[PDB]
Amino acid sequence: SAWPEEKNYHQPAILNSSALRQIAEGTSISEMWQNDLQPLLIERYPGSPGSYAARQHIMQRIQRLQADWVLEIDTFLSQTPEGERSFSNIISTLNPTAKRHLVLACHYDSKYFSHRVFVGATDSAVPCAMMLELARALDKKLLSLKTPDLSLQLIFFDGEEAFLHWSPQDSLYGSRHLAAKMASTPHPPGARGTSQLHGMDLLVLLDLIGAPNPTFPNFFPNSARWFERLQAIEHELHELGLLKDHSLEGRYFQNYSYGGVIQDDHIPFLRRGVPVLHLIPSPFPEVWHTMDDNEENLDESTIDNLNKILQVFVLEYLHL
Repeated sequence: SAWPEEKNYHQPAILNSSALRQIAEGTSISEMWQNDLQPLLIERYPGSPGSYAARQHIMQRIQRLQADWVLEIDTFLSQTPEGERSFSNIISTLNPTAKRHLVLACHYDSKYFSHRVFVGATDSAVPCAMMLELARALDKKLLSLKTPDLSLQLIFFDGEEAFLHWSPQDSLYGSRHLAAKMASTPHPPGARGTSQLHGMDLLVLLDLIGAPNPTFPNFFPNSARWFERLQAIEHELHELGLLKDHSLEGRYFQNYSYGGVIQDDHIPFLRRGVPVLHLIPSPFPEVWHTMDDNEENLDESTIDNLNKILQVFVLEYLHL
């Protein structure tokens, strides 16, 4: 039937001032930092001990929550410039059999560099922490989903980074795999025509977050009305005095276009028709692909602000 089009007419349920205050109070940037971010600041390129530890960390942090998250590990083999490697996407789903999910994603691998070590704080340890912080902060509300046909999913992609220099064949290992897999998988089971890709309302991909004064442009016409929601949320939170070290002149969400094409985990989803809201700034952080992409260079207030915005957005999307 026509359920794959419901995404196109889906509206937010907009939060009042007293609700926005409650969400602002319910996230803890220091707990994220201590409990979510710090354990991820390790070398975690595919097959390294760090990759296994990051993966166990993300799963433990998720399982400890009340909401009925279902984890799945999507593990596969691929040739690389270094020889064959194993890769493990982490998918964490509420209500797997619901036709529709809002999808938040990042990558949890770190790009390999020869020796100081590269731990890619903004790239993408912070995105990971933010997702885990969202799950934690919204737990009580997300628990209410264990009872339209729409829920939430988190994807932590492996193998986003090139091993050598970026090419079509050396990058996006995990996202190219999972997109192809979802494209061939009936959803709901027993349905004709419709895939798991049909079920993805919107893919919200966080990447390179945590540098000061980020500017996210409005990359895609087909997510522009959700981008406008992010601008609105930032604007109301500011006016309500719920953001820190934030100016309307220095706002994160700015309605301008972007000139090129960014390659990232959304690419295999976008080319098959999935709507993408790509929360990657332009320019990239100053420390991009640098040993200085580290904890010290992160802006805690900025990240805390983005947490508030993203959490409101997600509640508003899911009607919670």
